[PDB]
Amino acid sequence: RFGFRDSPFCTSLPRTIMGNDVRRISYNVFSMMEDIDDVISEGFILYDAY
Amino acid sequence: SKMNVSYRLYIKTPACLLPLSDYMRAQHDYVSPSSSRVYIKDPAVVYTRS
Repeated sequence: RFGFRDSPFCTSLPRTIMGNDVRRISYNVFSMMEDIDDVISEGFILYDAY
Repeated sequence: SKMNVSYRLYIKTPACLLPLSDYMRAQHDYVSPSSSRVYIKDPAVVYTRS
């Protein structure tokens, strides 16, 4: 709507991307993750935090 | 030895003595751990991110 280049704003965080539900990880689990490099390749949603 | 000595004392042969012919009975093996081993001098720290 605003004409931004590469807008970081979504009307709602998508439930599905490419036909699969987007993975959601709590901030506490993501903090303790040691396989973070494999996770970021696919993409995820961070929640349980402000 | 025969005339000027009166009494003699005898004991069992000590096991520490060994004839020169039986020098191979003194062959023995000692094992030294590999020099690539590194011994830690740092204590372990326990933590949690939750």
